[PDB]
Amino acid sequence: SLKKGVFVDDHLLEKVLELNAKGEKRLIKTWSRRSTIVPEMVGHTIAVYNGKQHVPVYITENMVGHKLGEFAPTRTYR
Amino acid sequence: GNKIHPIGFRLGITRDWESRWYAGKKQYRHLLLEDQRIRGLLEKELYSAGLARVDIERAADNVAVTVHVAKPGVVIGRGGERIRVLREELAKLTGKNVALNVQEVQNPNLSAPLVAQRVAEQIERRFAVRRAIKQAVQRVMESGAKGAKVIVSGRIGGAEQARTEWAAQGRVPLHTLRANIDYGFALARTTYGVLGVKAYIFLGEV
Amino acid sequence: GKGDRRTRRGKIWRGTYGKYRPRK
Amino acid sequence: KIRIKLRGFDHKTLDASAQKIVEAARRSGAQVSGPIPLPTRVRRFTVIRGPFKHKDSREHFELRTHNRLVDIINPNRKTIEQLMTLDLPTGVEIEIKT
Amino acid sequence: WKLEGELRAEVAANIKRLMDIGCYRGLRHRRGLPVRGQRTRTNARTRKGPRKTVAGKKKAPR
Amino acid sequence: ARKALIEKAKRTPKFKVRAYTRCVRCGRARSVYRFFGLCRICLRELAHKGQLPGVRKASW
Amino acid sequence: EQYYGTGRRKEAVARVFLRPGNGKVTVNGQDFNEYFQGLVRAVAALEPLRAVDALGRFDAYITVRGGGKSGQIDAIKLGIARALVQYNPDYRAKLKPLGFLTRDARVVERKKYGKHKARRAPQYSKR
Amino acid sequence: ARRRRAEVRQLQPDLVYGDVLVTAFINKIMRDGKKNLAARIFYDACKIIQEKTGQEPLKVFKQAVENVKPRMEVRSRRVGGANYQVPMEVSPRRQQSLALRWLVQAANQRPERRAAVRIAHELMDAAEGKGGAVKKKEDVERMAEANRAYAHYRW
RNA sequence: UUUAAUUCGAAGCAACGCGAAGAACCUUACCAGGCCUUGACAUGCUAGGGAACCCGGGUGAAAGCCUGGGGUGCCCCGCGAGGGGAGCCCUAGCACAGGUGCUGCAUGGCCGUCGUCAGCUCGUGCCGUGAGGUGUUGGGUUAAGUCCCGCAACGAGCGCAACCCCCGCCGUUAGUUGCCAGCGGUUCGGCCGGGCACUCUAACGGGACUGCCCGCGAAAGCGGGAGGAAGGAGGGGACGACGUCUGGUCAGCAUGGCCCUUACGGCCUGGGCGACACACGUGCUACAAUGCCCACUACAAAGCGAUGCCACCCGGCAACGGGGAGCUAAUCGCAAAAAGGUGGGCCCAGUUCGGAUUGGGGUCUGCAACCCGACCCCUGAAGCCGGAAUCGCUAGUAAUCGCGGAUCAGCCAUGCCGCG
Ligand SMILES: [Mg+2]
Ligand SMILES: [Mg+2]
Ligand SMILES: [Mg+2]
Ligand SMILES: [Mg+2]
Ligand SMILES: [Mg+2]
Ligand SMILES: [Mg+2]
Ligand SMILES: [Mg+2]
Ligand SMILES: [Mg+2]
Ligand SMILES: [Mg+2]
Ligand SMILES: [Mg+2]
Ligand SMILES: [Mg+2]
Ligand SMILES: [Mg+2]
Repeated sequence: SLKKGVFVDDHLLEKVLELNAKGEKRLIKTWSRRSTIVPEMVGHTIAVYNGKQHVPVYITENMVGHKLGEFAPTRTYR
Repeated sequence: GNKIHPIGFRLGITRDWESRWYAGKKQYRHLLLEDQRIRGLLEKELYSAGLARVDIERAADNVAVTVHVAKPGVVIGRGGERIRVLREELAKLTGKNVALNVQEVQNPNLSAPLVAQRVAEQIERRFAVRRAIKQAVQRVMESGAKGAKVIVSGRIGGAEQARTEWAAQGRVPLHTLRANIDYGFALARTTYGVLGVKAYIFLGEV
Repeated sequence: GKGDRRTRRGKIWRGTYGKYRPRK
Repeated sequence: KIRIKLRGFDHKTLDASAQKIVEAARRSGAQVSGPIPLPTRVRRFTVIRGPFKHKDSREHFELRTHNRLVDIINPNRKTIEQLMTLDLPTGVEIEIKT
Repeated sequence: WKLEGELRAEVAANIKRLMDIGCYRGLRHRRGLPVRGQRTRTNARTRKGPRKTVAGKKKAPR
Repeated sequence: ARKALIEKAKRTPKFKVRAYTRCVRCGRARSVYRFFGLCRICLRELAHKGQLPGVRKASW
Repeated sequence: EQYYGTGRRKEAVARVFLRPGNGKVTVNGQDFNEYFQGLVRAVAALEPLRAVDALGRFDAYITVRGGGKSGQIDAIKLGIARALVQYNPDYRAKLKPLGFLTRDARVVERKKYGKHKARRAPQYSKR
Repeated sequence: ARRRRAEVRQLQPDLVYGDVLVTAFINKIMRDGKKNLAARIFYDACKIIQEKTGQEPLKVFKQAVENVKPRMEVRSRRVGGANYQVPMEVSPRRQQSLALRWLVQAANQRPERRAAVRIAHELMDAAEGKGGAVKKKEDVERMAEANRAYAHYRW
């Protein structure tokens, strides 16, 4: 856990934040598993790469402190 | 997997470093690197000269390189044009100014590296190995060695089955640490791959 | 023992310092 | 009053320099605190003999940095003259403090 | 502070909360395995019971 | 992947972390001693020739 | 006035000075039983004094460095014998029948590669 | 081993009673080279032999040791198919060694919680001809005798 | 087994904490997807431009693709127009590079291993039709084909041993940053004078040889004794015969041959090598009272460090953070050594044993700790000494206790190599 900054990537932050100049679609492919989920980004379906494919994760207030990777298993069945 | 490097085994005792400089932790890295691009360049350019050693001293961050050759004629040139470029080549590749001295290997038949190189060169040119070997050892001993050994690795005569033809005369007391066993190792690159050649010359005690 | 971080010995062992092995 | 510190990998040629830089310094008429042997720092390198597979069997190397101390305790100009000009170093490093 | 039962309560809640949209950490809990990055190929016997020896393997016959 | 990896090791890039030791004759990336700039094979090979100045078989 | 023995044992070095007196004994400026406090074996230090009667007849100023108390104890046992054989050579025909003038070459043996610690070999399996 | 008889280690005498036999026993009490603890355990224990009798610990000690030494033991010897536990003499040295080890081994089976008491009482019991050390020793002569039939292989 | 991938190799001893002395990205050889092609790298030829260099603009996850600018030192026609010019850099074309793709029965080099076992040979002589034998079968003795005796053999070589390093006793040289015995002074720590004596440091030497004594023996040797710090090879290293194993390694490197050429080459972002129903090897921590906790108090050695070791303050329960000396380091630092000793607490309990697992809240490294880092601070699993079996060790050894290092930003090190 970081603690000065919240290490979210800007290519993600911008495609997100320009998008709340009056709310739009969601064809928002990203690769930055690395990036923390940010307040009010609730509503954006994000397509987080898992090594193979981009897996659309529906975002929500109960999950803000969590990185985006956390909701995209990289490995299949255990 | 055995027999340690008869040079490595001596070093402090009996046989000396091929590079004698000092450098601290911050420096060794870079001078060693130089040493190596130095030896490497001279190793191929002075092939025809039959070079045995490339000793390297280093003082007021300035570099003297003694090249112990059998054929100073070849490193020099007619009136020294070749050694000109050689002194300039080193300088090109080192950002520095490098003394390059020659030194005739007095008897090349007691230079393990040369004896080894000669046999390797002979093999590269389709000579019979067993004979080449046996002769090399006669040459060494004739030149007053107390003992000599020569070993050609494998794929002699081009065979599928790799081998190892050895041949020796006199004492070669490898365990004896006061001995002064020069050791030498050249490749034969061939149509059929590599053979390695080891020569051991035993020269005397204490 | 040495596996209890919250003690002298498990701190020594782990090579660390805290409330249970203070830096001098 | 002048400290000259000598480092070297070869202890035979370190000692040979220390003695030299003293022989000449007493000959300038300076009093010299005889070459003092400071402890050796040793650098081990422990290396697997084989290129591939053989984690037991392995070979130890060391790089022993030797050290010698020399004080010339009351120094002339004639004394500075010999040193900052009349040298003999091959694989030895001297450095000068005051 | 709280404390027996009104603590148990809190823990479970945290974990069930972790099923959410399902973090990796949230599977794992569902799946019985360890959470904190641990090796499952050899251990994890605390988070699985003792050993369920479902086996069968030797070599090639002829 | 080797010749171009001994090359990409020399260029020094985004993020200081991505740089790594890499032996100076061998391209080897593992067991390179930072004092010599050499792989543990490289270092043995040279050590024995008396081309690492100062370096000796140790024994105690 | 002052008699000396150097005592060594197992990386311990004992500078030992013998004077005559009441019987007192100092190790690094501390009383002998404050320094060696609670170590059943400490008394062994003075065993060469008892070997010539002469226990209380001496005062000893001892400095000790390196090792651990028990090596230091042993080193002191050697200093003390060396010291007093110094000032009376005949304290030797009756001091050598016991080991007191021997050094004790026994030293930690070197850790060896492939072993876990000099001899203790790695566990071997086969299967 | 194969070449020679092997030299028996001369132990340094005891610092109190001056007995080599006490340092043996101490060396059996000793665990992980913690000899201080050991000798500290043996001496406490000697003081417990005071508090619970006006006898010298050394005398009583030496008496326990004498009652735990065995006379004979079954020593395993092999025919070549089935195996016979054969009865035979015990060396002086072996006796001492067996005696001290059992003593210690026996003492630590005991239910009291401090070691020094365990070693004292077990010493007391053994000098009184009956501890757990003495059963071991008895068991061992009752293992010979139970096998006196095979005493014609005495190796 | 699984997976998109869980790169690859090692396979009884002699594969399995092994290559790996450091996998989040890098590494990295694998997977996915996005990109590049005379190429990330080399040697050289042709040609319009450009010819060093350096800066932002779009589009991107990044590579990349597209972009627009600052702006020619140099050889030289020269007082200039203008104009030759070599480095050097981009565009296209030509040769070529690149391949951790295959083969360790095509190889070199290096290594393992039998085995530090006591062997393996040769020259001449002699024996035998010959392969071959003797020598080197025998008796004694040794750690040893070590030595003695004997003998159709007399010698020699590779091995053994010795010559090399460490440790143990002492001497000479040297006296600072190391030491402090006797002084003198003193803000106590050798702090100042002094001094190098002792300790050290480290370089050169001496010293052990069955030399001396007793016994046995034909001898070599053996048993014992004395002296000596040390004996009977003083204790450890380094050191590995002729050969064996179609041993290991084409993935360290080199290398013959085979194969790939807008891809089997090259760049990136992300994933993976960390998967888990199982099985095995090596370890660590344990099950406790010879113990456990807390306080206090000691006694090491070998290493490491000037973009690093960090004293000492302060804040913080703390990881750590702010300050901030000293140290090119026998100077200053990492550094607390732990077990030990002294106090006190626990009172036989799944416990004040044990610290797994899990929840939270913090710290630090780094572009970034979701997969996957370590550390700190507030749940308490199994485990009551382990079946068949099986390992290590003969003395400062085992056992136990800590310390340091390489790699390394950090670290999954409980590993390794060392130190006591
Ligand atoms: Mg606990
Ligand atoms: Mg191992
Ligand atoms: Mg790195
Ligand atoms: Mg140890
Ligand atoms: Mg193994
Ligand atoms: Mg392969
Ligand atoms: Mg092979
Ligand atoms: Mg293979
Ligand atoms: Mg094979
Ligand atoms: Mg792995
Ligand atoms: Mg239970
Ligand atoms: Mg219990």
